[PDB]
Amino acid sequence: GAMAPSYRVKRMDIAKNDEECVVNAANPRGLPGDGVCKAVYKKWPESFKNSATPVGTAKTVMCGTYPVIHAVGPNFSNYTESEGDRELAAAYREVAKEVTRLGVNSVAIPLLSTGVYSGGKDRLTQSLNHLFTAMDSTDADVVIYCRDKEWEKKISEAIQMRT
Ligand SMILES: Cn1c(N)nc2ccccc21
Ligand SMILES: Cn1c(N)nc2ccccc21
Ligand SMILES: Cn1c(N)nc2ccccc21
Ligand SMILES: [Cl-]
Ligand SMILES: [Cl-]
Ligand SMILES: [Cl-]
Repeated sequence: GAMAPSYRVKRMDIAKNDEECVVNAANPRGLPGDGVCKAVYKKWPESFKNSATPVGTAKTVMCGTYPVIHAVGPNFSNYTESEGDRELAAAYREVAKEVTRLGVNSVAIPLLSTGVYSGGKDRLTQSLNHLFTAMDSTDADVVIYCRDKEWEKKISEAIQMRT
């Protein structure tokens, strides 16, 4: 575990993280995909061997000794708000189990279902709160990655609010 488990946010490519493992915002079929998923494919292509896994689950595949936790959030284009919300909460609970099993002291995480799977809606608060619900009981240092300068501010504010 980390000595004083924390949350942090960084606005940068998650493929250049400084943590002991990465969560991929995966598709169910283990395809190279777009956005975060394509950056993870470029950096850790070996981790996409048998990475396909259903919506609401996480599957870890090693790239060398570096763990890539493929977490499949729902595509809100296909899911109802209600069923989508349930699967998004579940994907994060499966991430917390994997981070715990691996015994890592740190993890790089994106906000699941906030990219092309958002169905166009702003889901910062919805996705971040499910991230907290899952990860609050883990003792890994969590480093949340985003692209948008204003999302970085909003995520930083939400972390500091609890401190
Ligand atoms: C959440 N997310 C994913 N998964 N891919 C992205 C690309 C750009 C911005 C945000 C993104
Ligand atoms: C930055 N950002 C992401 N990642 N998804 C969004 C949806 C609406 C507005 C802004 C959004
Ligand atoms: C496109 N993209 C990469 N490459 N890393 C990201 C982290 C968060 C959101 C979007 C991201
Ligand atoms: Cl960057
Ligand atoms: Cl997404
Ligand atoms: Cl973003």
